[PDB]
Amino acid sequence: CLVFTGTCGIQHLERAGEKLSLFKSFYFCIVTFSTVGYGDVTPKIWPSQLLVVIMICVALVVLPLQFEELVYLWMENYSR
Amino acid sequence: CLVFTGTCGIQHLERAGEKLSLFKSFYFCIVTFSTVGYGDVTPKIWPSQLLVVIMICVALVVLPLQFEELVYLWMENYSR
Amino acid sequence: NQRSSLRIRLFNFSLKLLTCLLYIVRVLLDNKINWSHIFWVDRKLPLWAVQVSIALISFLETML
Repeated sequence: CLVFTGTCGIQHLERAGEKLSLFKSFYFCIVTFSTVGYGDVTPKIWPSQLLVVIMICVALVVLPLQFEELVYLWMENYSR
Repeated sequence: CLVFTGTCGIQHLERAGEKLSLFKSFYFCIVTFSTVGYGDVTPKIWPSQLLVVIMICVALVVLPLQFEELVYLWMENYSR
Repeated sequence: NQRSSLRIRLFNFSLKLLTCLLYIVRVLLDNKINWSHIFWVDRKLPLWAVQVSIALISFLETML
């Protein structure tokens, strides 16, 4: 759900400077949350940077809390 | 607090080579501690590199100790 | 004391907020390896005077 929100806002803002497609934006978004950091496709606008920072900040809030909640259940039968 | 210190020193040093703004520096600093590694905005000076290395070194000291201290409390009522 | 100890820490806290936030404003107005732009930097005179007064209070807070 957070992947879709990033691809929307960045691509929508990128119409002002360097028109990225959905294919090119989805590449950029999933790269930023996986924490590779290619930076071949980049935000080159005042609000585009402002969003992409917030995407990474919101990612820093979510990702570690979801991995910890998964391993919490993972620590603690015959099928039909 | 460490985010503000990086944006100060790098931007202040960057006046010698390629004048970055506070908006552009805050993008670069929060990217380096999140560990994405865009490198679209970069330090192009002898002391600017020297600081940015120390920012990442000081980040390697802090970040893992704060996450471990948080999960230490997280492991271990009715409101008014 | 519990009340008075909480006030002096609030004063030392909120003083150090001002110096950092004042540093943001002077950077917004000011504009080979150049050490001219690194150390010799024309900081604003009215915003300098407030940073000195906060420094004198916090220097005396450490003295007390």
